[PDB]
Amino acid sequence: GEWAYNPATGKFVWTE
Repeated sequence: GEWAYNPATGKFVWTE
């Protein structure tokens, strides 16, 4: 999707 990175922790949402 258009959101695959979490700037709230620095982790990449590899789960999606």
